Amino acid sequence: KVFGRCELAAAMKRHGLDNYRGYSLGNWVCAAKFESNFNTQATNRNTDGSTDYGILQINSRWWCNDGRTPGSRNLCNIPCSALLSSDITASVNCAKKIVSDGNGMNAWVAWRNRCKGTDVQAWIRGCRL
Ligand SMILES: [Cl-]
Ligand SMILES: [Cl-]
Ligand SMILES: [Cl-]
Ligand SMILES: [Cl-]
Ligand SMILES: [Cl-]
Ligand SMILES: [Cl-]
Ligand SMILES: [Cl-]
Ligand code: NA
Repeated sequence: KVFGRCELAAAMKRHGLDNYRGYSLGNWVCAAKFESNFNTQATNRNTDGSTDYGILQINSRWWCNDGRTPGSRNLCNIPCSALLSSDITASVNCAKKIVSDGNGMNAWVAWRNRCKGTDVQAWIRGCRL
C-alpha cells in the first residue's frame, strides 16, 4: 500500500507513535517519507546481505527473520514479510522497540540525515488528526 501523508499520520497516531519516546508525529512521517516514500512494500538489500523492509525500512540483521541473513537476530519476533503489510501494526510495534534501544531515532539513517533538526511539524500540517 502507498499511504497518503495525512492518512499515514492518522494511522501512526491511532497506533500510539505520536510523541512515542518523545518523538512528535512529524518525525515519524518524515522518516517514513524518506525511508519508503510511504510504500509498505519497499525493500532494499544491504552490502552485508541484510535487507530493509516496509514503510520504516526495518533491517533483518537485528529485528526480523527473513531466513537469509546469517548470524542475525529477530528481536521483534516477526517474519520480515509482516513488515510489508497494508496494516502498519507490525511495523509500528517493531519501530517502538527500535526507538527504545538507546540511540532513539538515530537508528534510522534517513531520519538523522534528512529529518533531524528540520521543521518536521510541516509533515502533519493541514491533517485532520
Ligand atoms: Cl508527501
Ligand atoms: Cl510534529
Ligand atoms: Cl536468517
Ligand atoms: Cl532473536
Ligand atoms: Cl519467521
Ligand atoms: Cl494500518
Ligand atoms: Cl531520544
Ligand atoms: Na534476522
